Amino acid sequence: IVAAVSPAGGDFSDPVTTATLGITQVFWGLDKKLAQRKHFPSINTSVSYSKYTNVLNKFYDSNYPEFPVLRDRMKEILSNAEELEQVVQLVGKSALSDSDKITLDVATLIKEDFLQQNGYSTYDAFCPIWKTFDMMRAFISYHDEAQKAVANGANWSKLADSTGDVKHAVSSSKFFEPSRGEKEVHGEFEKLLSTMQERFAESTD
Amino acid sequence: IVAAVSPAGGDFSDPVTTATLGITQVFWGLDKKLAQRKHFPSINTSVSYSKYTNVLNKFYDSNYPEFPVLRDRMKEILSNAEELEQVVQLVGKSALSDSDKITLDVATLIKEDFLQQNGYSTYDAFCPIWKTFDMMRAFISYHDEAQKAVANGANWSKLADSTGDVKHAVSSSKFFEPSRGEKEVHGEFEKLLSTMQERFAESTD
Amino acid sequence: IVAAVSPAGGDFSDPVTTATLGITQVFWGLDKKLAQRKHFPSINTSVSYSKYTNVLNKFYDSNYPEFPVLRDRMKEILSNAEELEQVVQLVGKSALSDSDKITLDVATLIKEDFLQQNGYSTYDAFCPIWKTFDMMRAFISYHDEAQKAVANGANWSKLADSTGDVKHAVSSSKFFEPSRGEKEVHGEFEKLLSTMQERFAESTD
Amino acid sequence: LTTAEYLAYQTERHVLTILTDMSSYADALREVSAAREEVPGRRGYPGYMYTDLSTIYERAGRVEGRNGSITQIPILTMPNDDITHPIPDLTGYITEGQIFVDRQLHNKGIYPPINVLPSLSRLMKSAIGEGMTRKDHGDVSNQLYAKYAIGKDAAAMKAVVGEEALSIEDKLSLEFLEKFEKTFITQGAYEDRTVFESLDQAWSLLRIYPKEMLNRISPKILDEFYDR
Amino acid sequence: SGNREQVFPTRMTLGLMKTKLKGANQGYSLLKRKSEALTKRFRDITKRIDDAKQKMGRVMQTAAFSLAEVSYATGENIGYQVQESVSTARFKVRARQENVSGVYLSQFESYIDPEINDFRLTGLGRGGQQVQRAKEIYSRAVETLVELASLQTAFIILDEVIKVTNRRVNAIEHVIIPRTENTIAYINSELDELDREEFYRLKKVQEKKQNETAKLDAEMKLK
Amino acid sequence: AEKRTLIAVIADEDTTTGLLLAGIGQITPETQEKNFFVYQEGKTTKEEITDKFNHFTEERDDIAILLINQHIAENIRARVDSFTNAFPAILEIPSKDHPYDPEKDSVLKRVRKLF
Repeated sequence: IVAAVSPAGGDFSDPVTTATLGITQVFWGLDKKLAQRKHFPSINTSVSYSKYTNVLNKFYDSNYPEFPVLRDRMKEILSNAEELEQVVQLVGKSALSDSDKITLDVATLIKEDFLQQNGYSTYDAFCPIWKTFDMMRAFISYHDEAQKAVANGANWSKLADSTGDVKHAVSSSKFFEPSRGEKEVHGEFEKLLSTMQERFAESTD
Repeated sequence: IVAAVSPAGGDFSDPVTTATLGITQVFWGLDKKLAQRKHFPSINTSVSYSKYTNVLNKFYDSNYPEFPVLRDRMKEILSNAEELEQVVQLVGKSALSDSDKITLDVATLIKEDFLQQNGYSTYDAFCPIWKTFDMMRAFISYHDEAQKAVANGANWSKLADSTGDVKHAVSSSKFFEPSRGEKEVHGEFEKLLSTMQERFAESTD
Repeated sequence: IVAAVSPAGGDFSDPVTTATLGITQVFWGLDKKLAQRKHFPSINTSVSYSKYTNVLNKFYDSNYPEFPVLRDRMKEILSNAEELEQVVQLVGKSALSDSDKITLDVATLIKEDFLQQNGYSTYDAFCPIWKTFDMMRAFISYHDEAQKAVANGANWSKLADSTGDVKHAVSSSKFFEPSRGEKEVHGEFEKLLSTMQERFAESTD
Repeated sequence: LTTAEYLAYQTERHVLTILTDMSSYADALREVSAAREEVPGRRGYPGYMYTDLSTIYERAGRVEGRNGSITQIPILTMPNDDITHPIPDLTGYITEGQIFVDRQLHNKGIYPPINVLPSLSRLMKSAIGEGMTRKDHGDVSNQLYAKYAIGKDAAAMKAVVGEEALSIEDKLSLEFLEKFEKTFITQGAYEDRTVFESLDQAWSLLRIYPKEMLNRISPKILDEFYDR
Repeated sequence: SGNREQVFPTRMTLGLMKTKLKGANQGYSLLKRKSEALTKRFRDITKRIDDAKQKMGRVMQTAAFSLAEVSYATGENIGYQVQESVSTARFKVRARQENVSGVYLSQFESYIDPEINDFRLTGLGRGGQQVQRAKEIYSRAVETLVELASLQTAFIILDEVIKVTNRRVNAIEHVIIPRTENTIAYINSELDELDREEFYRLKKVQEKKQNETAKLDAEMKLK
Repeated sequence: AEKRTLIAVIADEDTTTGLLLAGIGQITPETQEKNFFVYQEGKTTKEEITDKFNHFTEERDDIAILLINQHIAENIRARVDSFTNAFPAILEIPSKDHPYDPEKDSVLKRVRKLF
């Protein structure tokens, strides 16, 4: 089943959605804010859920071993950064530590380039599973490199200025035409990740 | 048909009011908060409306040609006052510019001396249309002269006490007895306007 | 009828608790915070009103004449200290006057050794009305002697350090055994008050 | 519950009865109520919701004479994540506490996503002491809750006063909160942790702080459990 | 009753405004604790600036008497000679930069000019010692000026944060609370009551219909 | 802002300038104006001092501290007016030729008022 639920005026107080939530293993709930921003698709990555994350591990361990770990990391980044945003929108970004700035900025990068998906262009109309996994790897490794680099001396403003090229590369990785096949798209992502790691190693010093 | 609607609990959403609205071209929505402080006739300028201003322009241009312009100016400065008070009750008069201060002061003048009407005293029991139009000219001219003097350089904080006699003359202009006759009252109002202009020219030297 | 009310979610607004608060004359008002601090009996003296204080004058004036004014003084100093804790939070403790510091110290002594009753030990499991009245006299006299000897004498700190033994005596007054006999306990309290008066007279010099 | 009453009173064995998703049971009780043409009470649930919830919950507890005992853990889904809903409200009004599972922690990947700060067991203090579990269990629980609250609010302030302006207590509390949420609360789905072993982890977690900063724990327990 | 928010009562609105109340409440608490941190730093700044003021009494007197001893050695007030001696004496104030308790307080970290002693070497030997004492007093002055700059900038920030917390607890939270109080307790309960009235009327109609069917039959059955 | 240097202009005593210019001073060679204008020790009207204070604390863009002799207890109102910001000139009140740092100092007055 894929049972669309028109949310009506209410968000989830409508008894049809409440009665459905107790049955459906997967619930890609709408996000009003992402719709008002015209951020498509506009599903809410904080109240949606899939009771199928753990059963699929039998499939992930055979094909994409790191997929569940990467998904958990992605969720952790998004949730920590939504917590952080709920405060910074109330106070301001001046007091944020460098790690806090990285979490917030990588969350913005994710929410704008991974989660967001046009769905109409020839690229990204249907993002296959291997391309999605490789972009998960790229974004998570970018966050890991930023966090590790600022665990060392390098302050993050200069680091962002110096690795804007790497940030743009991981942001435009979505543009990779999936019709090129995994054989070469995965090669592109391997090249991207290697250049990412070497650039962050260079800019650390 | 003029018909008070007396909603239960003072709620505008009370169904007799909602049904009455949508069929009544005019809506003099009274506010309990203004009537508590004996601010007669306690009308709420924010939400009241009259769909009849569009058809009355013929009468106005026939009799009091600049009445609609003055009404628009008065409602504009009143709305500016409402938003400024919304700002101030959270921020304070410090952040206000000088034009904001003069808008607030003139709107307080209006809400205490023009919109207010004792309804039982001999001088405001019946404010005929010509006296009302004359006081619209007087109050709007006071606001315009004060705004101009602030723009021309004189800070309003210094101006307030220097021209306080003019502001008090405007405030006491509501005491002009309506039975004194159109000629007498209009002559007094022309005198008040001339005194206003000369004193505001003198005080800005 | 000592009838407890436990609303659905601790709201204390549902009609049952409103009706009981309206009808029940005395509302002893337990509190969770006072219980977590282990301040038994955990009575929140701020809200715990009692409208039986007036009809009880016919009993007090018969055999405990000074009780009503005494509890009025104790309650007013307690409320003054509750208010002044906010001032201590706002500005440093030194900014408080000597009289204010007296009030804070005496009310802390109150909260620690008059309201706070062990209830499990043999000495204060049952605090009879005469012992409670005599303790009330001791505490209020302590506040009064400190207040007078500071308003007409030296700084509060010097007296407090000089008469710390008196404060210890009134604090340990909670330990007097009710089983010792009403006459013996009253004589002991009179001895404590006399030694009090002479010690404050000595430290006044 | 009838099977549990049998096993626990007519025989003698204890039993920990589980009632999964009592919210769905309430949903079915709505259908029964509307079948009888009864008017709906609050929120659509029948007005006697409380009676037919109590007649389930209160069929549990130890018994004088019979050695057995029914322990209920009635799991229920928050309808829209609000305590004010009739079902969570009534269940917390009949039961002896609450053990939250929190969306916020579950989105971080934690398992189980137990939210300790609101969860409480009213009569926990009965099941804690020298005879049952170790003697330090109560004070370990108290101190863990206190330090977790400190960690949560100091994690809130990290974004307000910066990390460097936090008192050393709050810095240690952030470190403790990270290690806590990631190693103590975070438990493998199939990892059985004996209460003694879980207390050992709790101690290995609280010895972040110096003995003086563990004000909540009684000194007689610190002087024999802090170092080992 | 109280300050309404003039909002349209519905369950989505109740949930939205309940979350908004939670946000404003946590914001009030958070800004209150930020205000206590900043006012702690501010009280430290005030006590240090008072101490620096009594230093500008005592130590400034000591440096002034260093100048007096130099004048006594020279036998006359060397102030006339020192007047217009150099364009930029051996000292300068660097651009302030710091972040104290989450606020970018600008404490001036003044440093000596590289062209040291641009106006020294005049008169007797006490001139150099007087120059050194003046440089020490000027370091004290840079410290006092930095403390005053903090006591102004952090004063403004503490005033803004304190009035924001007060505005929250007075207007914002105490208008959001009546808004939710309305939206649920008055209106949503009233609407549920109306719906239950309508349902009970339906039940009454259905019951009377079934009863009359019951009496028309059971009477055809009676006879 | 940019770097600058201190000044001391308060007509009570200019001997403070003599005692301080040995280590710290300020003149404008580009503008041909001694930024450390003397106080004349009471030999000038307050109008010139006010004009110099306005030029230094409201016309100069380069920001630094500024000093003032015992006249700081005399011009307290103007000091409160110009002390609205720590820049361009965070004022100060050295003792100068007599002990003149009482509770009457404007900065100390503000500290006490907020105390």
